[PDB]
Amino acid sequence: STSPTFNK
Amino acid sequence: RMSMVVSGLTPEEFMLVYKFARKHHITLTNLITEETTHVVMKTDAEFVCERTLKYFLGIAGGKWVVSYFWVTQSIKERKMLNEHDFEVRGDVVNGRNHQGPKRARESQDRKIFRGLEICCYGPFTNMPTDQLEWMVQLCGASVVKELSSFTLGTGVHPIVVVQPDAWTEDNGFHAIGQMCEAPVVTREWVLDSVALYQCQELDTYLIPQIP
Repeated sequence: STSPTFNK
Repeated sequence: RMSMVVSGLTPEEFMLVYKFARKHHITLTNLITEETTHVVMKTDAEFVCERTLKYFLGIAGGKWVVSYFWVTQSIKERKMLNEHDFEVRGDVVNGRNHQGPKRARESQDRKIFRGLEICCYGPFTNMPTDQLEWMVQLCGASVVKELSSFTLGTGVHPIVVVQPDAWTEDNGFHAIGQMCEAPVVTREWVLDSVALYQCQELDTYLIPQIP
């Protein structure tokens, strides 16, 4: 999806 | 009663969920709100997902955070399967079986940031400031908008949250302590704490402040 993910 | 959002799905996968919701007369929306009861996350076969804003807010709100497999398996059995059986167990960052979603569902009377005052001090990327503020509020914190506005007192615990990467040529995140007396931590302190639904020690997140 267009949704940002939050990784390190 | 029930109201779902999805996260991490392709526009298509959203369409199977859409078919499912239509058939069962389940509320499905694109935006998460206080009324949302379920956040349907794309996961791998062991119910591990990616950390999205909807994932964080779902846990912060004590909602059902369940795998997309709930939908596909339900369709496959033309029944309406039980959420529990598909709860997300962890994520690709904080642990495959941390059981954060279940802990949040089960800890609404003892929120992780209860008794904390937090200032989300910008700038930030990929996550609008007022959503980070909502997240911490849902988690029991009191939101403070300006550094000069922290409540004072030995019983108060102020914390400044920043995202160092968001700044540039602005080693100014080291100069916040000069404006206030509060530990300064990265946004990861918030994000890890929420995903695990356990307030992390500030130590590994602390940002050195110039005297």
